[PDB]
Amino acid sequence: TPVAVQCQEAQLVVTVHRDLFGTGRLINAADLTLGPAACKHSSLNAAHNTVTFAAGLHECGSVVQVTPDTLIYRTLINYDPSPASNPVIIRTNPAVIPIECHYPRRLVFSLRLMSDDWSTERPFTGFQLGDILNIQAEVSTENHVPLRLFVDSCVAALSPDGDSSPHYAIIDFNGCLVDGRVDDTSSAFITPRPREDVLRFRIDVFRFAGDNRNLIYITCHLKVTPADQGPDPQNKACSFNKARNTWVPVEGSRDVCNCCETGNCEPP
Amino acid sequence: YTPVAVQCQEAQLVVTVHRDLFGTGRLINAADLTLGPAACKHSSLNAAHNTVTFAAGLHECGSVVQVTPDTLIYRTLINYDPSPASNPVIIRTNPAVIPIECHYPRPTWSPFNERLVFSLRLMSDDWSTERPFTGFQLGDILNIQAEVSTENHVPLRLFVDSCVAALSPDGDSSPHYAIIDFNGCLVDGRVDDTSSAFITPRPREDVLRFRIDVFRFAGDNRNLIYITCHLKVTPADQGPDPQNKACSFNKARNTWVPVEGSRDVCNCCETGNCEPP
Amino acid sequence: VAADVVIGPVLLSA
Amino acid sequence: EVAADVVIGPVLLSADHHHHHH
Ligand SMILES: *[C@H]1O[C@H](CO)[C@H](O)[C@H](O)[C@H]1NC(C)=O
Repeated sequence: TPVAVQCQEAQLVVTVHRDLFGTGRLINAADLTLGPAACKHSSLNAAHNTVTFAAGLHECGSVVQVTPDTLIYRTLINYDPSPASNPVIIRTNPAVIPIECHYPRRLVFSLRLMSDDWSTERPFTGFQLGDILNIQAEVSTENHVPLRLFVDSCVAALSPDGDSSPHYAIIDFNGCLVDGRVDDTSSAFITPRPREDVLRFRIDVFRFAGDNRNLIYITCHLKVTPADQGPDPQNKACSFNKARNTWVPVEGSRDVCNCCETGNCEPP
Repeated sequence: YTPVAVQCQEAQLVVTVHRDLFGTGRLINAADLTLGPAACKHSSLNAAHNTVTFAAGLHECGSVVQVTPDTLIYRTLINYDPSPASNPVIIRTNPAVIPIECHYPRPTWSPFNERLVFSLRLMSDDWSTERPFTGFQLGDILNIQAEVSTENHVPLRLFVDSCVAALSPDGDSSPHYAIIDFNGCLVDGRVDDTSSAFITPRPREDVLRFRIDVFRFAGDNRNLIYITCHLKVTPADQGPDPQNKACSFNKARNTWVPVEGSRDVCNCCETGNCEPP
Repeated sequence: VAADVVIGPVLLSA
Repeated sequence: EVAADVVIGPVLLSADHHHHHH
C-alpha cells in the first residue's frame, strides 16, 4: 500500500507516498494533512518521495472508542489538491484515507455503529446517501443499581467539535429525534430497548453541503437516571412519526413528548 | 419493466419516467424531474402507476443534434434534482442524470462564393469507431474528431477556432472553460500536467483530430460536460497563418507546434492574442 | 451523571 | 468566413468525486 501507520506507545506516525495512486504522478506534500484538524506534515523524505505525519494519540481531532478489551483511535489522511490552472475545473479528485490504531486496555458510556440487523458492529466506511446509520448507545454494566440510558442530544459536524460550522442537530431538546420530524427521513429510536441501559436509533445518512471530504462526526450527550424512574420532559427518548403526525416516546406517557414540537423542553 | 421509456416521433420526443425511479421504495417528487439542460417541466403525470411525462420538440430544451452520413441523432437527458433539505447545510440525496437519445434515418461549388455540414465525434482510443458518451473517469482521454462533409465541392482544410466546455450547450454560461482559444491554440495543453494536443498528421485535410484529458467542473454534482466548438474552413492548399491554424503545446519540447505550417505561426499562442490589426 | 461521546469519522462513498 | 458552431454532449462522468486509479 501507499500508507504505512506505526502505532507507538503514545503517538502514531503515518508515512504516505506522494505517488499516492500508483500512477507515478506525485502529489504535493502540502496537499496532505492529518485528521479533521488538518495538521501539517512533520517531515519529508525527498529521496523516497514520502511525507510523514506524527501526532499524539489524542491530537488532530482523532476519535477514541473504548471497547471492553481494546482502545481504538481513528483518524484520517486528507488529500486536498491545490487549484487547477483555472479554478472552475478539477483535474485531480480529493481523497480521504482512514487511519486506525488498536491498543490493549490497561460509568463508561459508548456509541457503536451497528449493522442493520443489529447483530454486529460494522465498518465506518462504505456509506452512500440512501443508507442508514444504526447507532447503539450504551453504558457499562457496573455493579451499581439498574439504570436507564438517554441521549439528550446528538450533533453532526465535520470534526469532533460539534460547535464548529457546519453542524446539524440530529437529536435535540433532551431526547427529541428532530431529524425524524422533517423531509422524508425515517430516523427514529428503536422500540423496545434490548435493555434499559441501551438505547438504539437509526438515522438516514446525509452529508454536509460544500464538504469535499464527504465524512461526518457525530457527538452525543448521553446521561442516565435510575432504571425505575418515570420519564419526563427532561429525560425521554421521542421519535416523530409523520404518518400519524405525532411524537412517540420509547417509554412513558404520550404527553411527555409535547415539548418536542414547541422546541423547548427545559423546565423553568 | 422500463424505468425510462422514450418515443422518438416525427418532430418531437415523448419521455415517460416512473417516479419509483431508484427502487428505494420512496417515490420521487414529479417536480424534481425535468427534461434537458433547459430543465423543461413535465407535460403530464399519471397516478395509475406514478409516472411523469415530458414532451418536447426535437430541437427544444437544449437538446443536441449530431448529423452523421446516414443518421440524425438527438441527445438530451432527464434531470433528477432532489429538493434541498429543510436545513440546507446537509444533503440527503444526490442529483442524477439520465441520458436520452433519438435516432432518425437521414457541377461542383465553393462556400467562398450547397451547404457544408460540420460535425464533432467522440472516438475510441484507436480512432476506429465512435464510442459511448458515458463511462468517463478523471484520468480518461476524450478523442474528438472534427470534420466537414466532403460531397461535391472544392477541397477544404478544417480548423477549430475555439472549444469551450460548460454545463450546458451554451458555452457563455458559468461555469465554462476554454479548451481551444485564440483561433486554434489548444490552450488546455499549455498548463498543469495535461497531454491535450491536436493529432498529426491529419487523416485528410478536411478532418482534424485532438485529445483532451477529461476534467469536471468544481461544484457540479451532475457530472457532465458539453463542449461547443467553432469550426471553419479555408481552401485546402492555403498557407496557415496566425488566424487560421491548429497549434498544440508540447510540454516535452516546451514549444508550440502547428499541425501544419511554419513553426512561428503559433507564436501568438503564448502571448494570448492571435487577433489581427 | 453523563458524558459526551464522539463517533466517526463516518466516510461516505459513491 | 465559412464556419459553424457544433456542440458535442452530454458527456457523462462518474458520480464518484473521490475516484482514483487502482
Ligand atoms: C468543383 O470541385 C471539383 C472537384 O473537386 C473541381 O475542383 C471543379 O473544378 C470545381 N468546380 C468549381 C466551379 O469550383
